[PDB]
Amino acid sequence: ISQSETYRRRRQEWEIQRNNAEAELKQIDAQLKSLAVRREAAVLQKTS
Amino acid sequence: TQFGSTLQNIIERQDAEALNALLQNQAAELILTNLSIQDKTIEELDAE
Repeated sequence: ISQSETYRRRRQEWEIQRNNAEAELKQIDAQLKSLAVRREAAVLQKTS
Repeated sequence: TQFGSTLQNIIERQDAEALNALLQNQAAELILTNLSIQDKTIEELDAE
């Protein structure tokens, strides 16, 4: 029983780590968007 | 010679005013560009 539960708890940690990675991916996509916007501003500054 | 002197002064003024018109028109053009840049900056913050 203990061994079974040990694996259950292990799995729960894996889910947390999965979710952390998911959040990281989402933050990064948001950062890529931000940078792309900044890039357009830089292009406009060159235009200026 | 009095007319000649007068004419030179008129000429200098004619050209000076043309320059002021040019400079103000140029300032207006740059402002429109700067407005696009600041607007883009706000969009960037929304991405953040």
